[PDB]
Amino acid sequence: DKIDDAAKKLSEASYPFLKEIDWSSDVYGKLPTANPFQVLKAVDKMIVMGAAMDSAALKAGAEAHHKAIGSIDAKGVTTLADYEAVNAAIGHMVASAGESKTMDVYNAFAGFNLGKDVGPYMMSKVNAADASAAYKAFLEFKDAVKASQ
Amino acid sequence: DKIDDAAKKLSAASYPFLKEIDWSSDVYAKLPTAGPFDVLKAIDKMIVMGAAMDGAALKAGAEAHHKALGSIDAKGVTSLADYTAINAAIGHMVASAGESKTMDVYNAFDSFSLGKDVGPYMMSKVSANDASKAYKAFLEFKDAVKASQ
Ligand SMILES: CC/C=C\C/C=C\C/C=C\C/C=C\CCCCC(=O)OC[C@H](CO[C@@H]1O[C@H](CO[C@H]2O[C@H](CO)[C@H](O)[C@H](O)[C@H]2O)[C@H](O)[C@H](O)[C@H]1O)OC(=O)CCCC/C=C\C/C=C\C/C=C\C/C=C\CC
Ligand SMILES: CC/C=C\C/C=C\C/C=C\C/C=C\CCCCC(=O)OC[C@H](CO[C@@H]1O[C@H](CO[C@H]2O[C@H](CO)[C@H](O)[C@H](O)[C@H]2O)[C@H](O)[C@H](O)[C@H]1O)OC(=O)CCCC/C=C\C/C=C\C/C=C\C/C=C\CC
Ligand code: CLA
Ligand code: CLA
Ligand SMILES: CC(=O)O[C@H]1CC(C)(C)C(=C=C/C(C)=C/C=C/C=C/C=C(C)/C=C2C=C(/C=C/[C@@]34O[C@]3(C)C[C@@H](O)CC4(C)C)C(=O)O/2)[C@](C)(O)C1
Ligand SMILES: CC(=O)O[C@H]1CC(C)(C)C(=C=C/C(C)=C/C=C/C=C/C=C(C)/C=C2C=C(/C=C/[C@@]34O[C@]3(C)C[C@@H](O)CC4(C)C)C(=O)O/2)[C@](C)(O)C1
Ligand SMILES: CC(=O)O[C@H]1CC(C)(C)C(=C=C/C(C)=C/C=C/C=C/C=C(C)/C=C2C=C(/C=C/[C@@]34O[C@]3(C)C[C@@H](O)CC4(C)C)C(=O)O/2)[C@](C)(O)C1
Ligand SMILES: CC(=O)O[C@H]1CC(C)(C)C(=C=C/C(C)=C/C=C/C=C/C=C(C)/C=C2C=C(/C=C/[C@@]34O[C@]3(C)C[C@@H](O)CC4(C)C)C(=O)O/2)[C@](C)(O)C1
Ligand SMILES: CC(=O)O[C@H]1CC(C)(C)C(=C=C/C(C)=C/C=C/C=C/C=C(C)/C=C2C=C(/C=C/[C@@]34O[C@]3(C)C[C@@H](O)CC4(C)C)C(=O)O/2)[C@](C)(O)C1
Ligand SMILES: CC(=O)O[C@H]1CC(C)(C)C(=C=C/C(C)=C/C=C/C=C/C=C(C)/C=C2C=C(/C=C/[C@@]34O[C@]3(C)C[C@@H](O)CC4(C)C)C(=O)O/2)[C@](C)(O)C1
Ligand SMILES: CC(=O)O[C@H]1CC(C)(C)C(=C=C/C(C)=C/C=C/C=C/C=C(C)/C=C2C=C(/C=C/[C@@]34O[C@]3(C)C[C@@H](O)CC4(C)C)C(=O)O/2)[C@](C)(O)C1
Ligand SMILES: CC(=O)O[C@H]1CC(C)(C)C(=C=C/C(C)=C/C=C/C=C/C=C(C)/C=C2C=C(/C=C/[C@@]34O[C@]3(C)C[C@@H](O)CC4(C)C)C(=O)O/2)[C@](C)(O)C1
Ligand SMILES: [Cl-]
Ligand SMILES: [K+]
Ligand SMILES: [K+]
Repeated sequence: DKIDDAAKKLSEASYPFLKEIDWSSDVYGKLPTANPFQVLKAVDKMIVMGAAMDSAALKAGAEAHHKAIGSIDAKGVTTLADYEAVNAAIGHMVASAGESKTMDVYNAFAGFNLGKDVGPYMMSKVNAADASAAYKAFLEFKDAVKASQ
Repeated sequence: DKIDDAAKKLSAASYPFLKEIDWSSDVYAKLPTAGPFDVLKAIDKMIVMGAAMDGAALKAGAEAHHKALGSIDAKGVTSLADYTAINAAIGHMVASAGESKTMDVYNAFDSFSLGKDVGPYMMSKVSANDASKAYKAFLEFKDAVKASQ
């Protein structure tokens, strides 16, 4: 469908970024700029969003990540093909959850002002142009998701 | 049902342990005794198990956690009523996933030999009596879950 088509485009444009991330780093376990109770507010919104998702879409998303784990290289990076299946599944998951519950997650993360520190720190460890191209691609992808909603 | 009743008992018996854990600690973000790709391999088993759960059971589990998040005290401990609903929902989730996929998660974590370091460390920060009461209650609870499969 159109989400599937958009997933192909998103995946191919954002794969360079995905390959550059250090998947072995322990940094992702903690958000140092927030206390745990602040992080839990965003976790709450993601739990609410997930509970709003179609079971069929969630199960497809789970299977796609299971396969993706199976195809990782020595650096932890799954294949483009399995990345595309992940993005297609997540697109269908987000579609089923609806806009308000998805925006509630953004809004909860906005309370961390990640653009000041975490965002630029993460970008500094990858190719900036590749990160920008992934974001441009995400902005197009989200339009197909919203069209489905 | 039988899982509901077993959850009421398990929750009351394990609430002392639950209250004693330091929910504000960052220690849970990392497992120091395994590489991240070894942890990912155990996460694979949990993804598979979650994909096997009935969709409505999983949904009920998420709604129970959302409610629990709204009742946490200053130390992060949810109310016993909400903990009980969590355990009843998780019990139905596990029952729907089945025994083999649940044991596959156990066996993955058994690879980490947690009883040699992590288990003792976690138990040292709480009351060992209450941790053991929680574990014995868990062994009774799992009998009702298995009986439902
Ligand atoms: C499985 C789910 C797990 C976690 C969910 C996490 C993240 C996804 C959820 C939400 C999105 C995240 C943040 C958005 C919120 C606020 C905006 C912001 O921040 O904005 C900052 C920045 C983006 O900046 C934006 O950047 C763009 C740049 O694009 C512009 O400029 C471009 C040029 O580059 C182009 O011209 C383009 O056309 C134009 O629009 C604009 O300037 C926007 O105005 C500006 O806001 O985002 C950033 O920093 C991105 C930082 C993301 C870091 C990742 C994770 C955070 C840490 C922990 C997660 C928490 C818990 C763990 C989970 C579970 C526990 C076990
Ligand atoms: C949402 C899900 C998230 C994470 C999943 C985590 C946990 C759930 C999954 C599996 C269960 C975990 C471990 C079990 C595996 C092997 C057994 C073991 O290890 O055994 C050791 C010990 C218990 O030992 C057992 O203890 C009992 C004690 O029983 C005796 O003593 C009792 C006294 O209470 C009774 O009298 C009883 O009758 C008597 O037999 C026996 O001695 C057994 O022989 C002995 O094996 O357990 C321990 O230490 C257990 C330590 C638990 C530590 C917690 C987490 C693990 C670490 C990281 C999480 C990873 C990733 C997070 C995910 C995502 C990131 C975003
Ligand atoms: C198996 C392990 C595993 C791992 C390591 C991850 C890791 C991640 N997941 Mg996935 N997830 C998994 C399993 C996993 N997930 C499973 C089993 C499910 C259920 C089926 C999901 C469902 C899920 C959802 C629904 C979402 C995630 C998202 C994310 C990312 C959140 C942080 C972020 O935005 O970074 C940066 C993101 C990436 C590196 C991913 C690829 C690039 C994207 C598409 C564009 C990035 C644009 C820009 C550069 C950064 C974002 C800024 C902007 C949003 C403000 C992170 C890379 C979230 C995400 O990516 O939000 C954007 C998200 O929405 N995951
Ligand atoms: C909102 C945030 C949040 C937080 C912080 C947690 C945190 C936890 N979850 Mg929950 N989870 C959540 C949301 C959350 N979850 C959501 C939204 C879902 C989906 C609906 C789940 C679904 C889920 C499942 C399916 C399971 C967990 C489990 C766990 C625990 C894993 C580590 C462990 O065993 O510690 C120790 C455990 C506790 C402190 C829990 C209470 C006491 C238990 C019942 C007995 C403990 C016995 C013994 C002392 C220790 C374990 C020994 C082992 C051999 C069994 C941990 C306490 C796992 C777990 O507890 O396995 C044992 C588990 O099986 N969670
Ligand atoms: C049981 C089970 O399996 O659950 C499964 C549940 C899911 C949801 C399916 C699942 C998943 C997805 C998950 C969790 C995604 C998580 C994404 C987290 C991203 C975190 C990021 C980017 C964190 C940081 C931290 C940073 C810190 C930077 C700094 O501190 C540094 C260094 C130095 C300081 O001086 C300055 C600083 C700038 C402050 C940073 O820059 O970024 C998974 C894994 O499958 C597990
Ligand atoms: C039942 C149960 O337990 O379910 C489990 C199910 C899972 C899946 C395993 C699970 C999980 C993970 C989940 C849900 C993750 C969710 C992630 C959500 C990410 C949301 C994002 C990125 C949203 C946005 C919104 C944006 C908006 C941007 C703009 O609008 C802004 C501001 C202004 C406009 O002018 C321009 C704009 C640019 C348009 C944006 O940029 O990004 C969990 C938690 O474990 C629960
Ligand atoms: C440790 C380790 O090795 O881990 C390995 C684990 C794996 C899994 C094997 C692996 C991998 C692959 C990974 C992580 C892929 C991640 C993909 C993430 C995709 C996320 C997507 C698409 C999210 C969204 C959010 C959306 C929101 C859209 C909206 O809100 C927006 C904006 C604005 C609203 O107005 C309308 C809206 C429509 C509501 C959307 O449309 O899409 C890897 C790389 O190998 C690493
Ligand atoms: C108990 C235990 O051990 O659990 C283990 C479990 C695991 C799964 C094995 C595990 C793990 C792995 C995990 C979660 C990995 C998650 C990775 C997430 C990476 C996120 C990245 C890169 C985020 C960003 C955001 C960026 C933003 C860039 C921009 O916004 C910037 C700045 C400015 C804009 O103008 C342009 C822009 C381009 C938009 C960027 O460039 O990058 C871990 C940690 O080992 C713990
Ligand atoms: C996007 C999103 O929201 O995803 C949601 C996805 C879910 C699944 C729904 C979700 C959830 C649940 C999760 C992840 C549960 C995770 C549990 C993790 C438990 C980890 C433990 C016990 C870790 C450790 C580490 C230890 C270290 C011990 C030692 O090093 C110490 C200190 C010092 C030395 O002495 C040596 C040592 C002894 C070795 C230890 O002793 O224990 C959540 C939160 O809702 C988020
Ligand atoms: C589709 C989708 O969205 O899925 C998502 C859904 C979620 C839920 C959000 C999600 C998640 C988290 C998941 C699945 C967590 C799973 C946890 C599993 C825990 C399992 C446990 C404790 C199992 C066991 C087994 C044991 C056995 C013990 C014994 O047998 C032993 C050895 C020997 C006998 O002589 C005695 C015995 C005492 C009998 C034990 O002691 O413990 C994920 C990953 O995000 C995917
Ligand atoms: C950071 C922070 O503040 O977080 C806050 C977040 C919250 C959510 C609000 C909060 C809370 C509450 C929490 C964490 C509750 C956690 C509960 C976990 C319960 C887990 C259960 C029941 C797991 C299982 C596994 C089972 C497996 C059973 C079997 O395998 C067994 C053995 C043997 C096989 O032969 C048969 C089998 C039958 C297959 C089972 O039967 O059950 C708190 C405390 O407030 C903290
Ligand atoms: C990006 C970011 O910031 O994400 C943040 C997201 C969150 C959600 C806010 C977050 C968090 C909170 C999390 C996951 C909390 C998880 C807590 C887990 C606690 C586990 C405990 C206590 C485990 C145990 C196991 C024990 C074992 C005991 C025994 O086996 C022992 C030894 C010996 C046997 O004979 C008897 C026994 C009795 C059986 C014990 O006694 O205790 C965090 C970390 O802030 C990160
Ligand atoms: Cl509400
Ligand atoms: K592709
Ligand atoms: K003690």
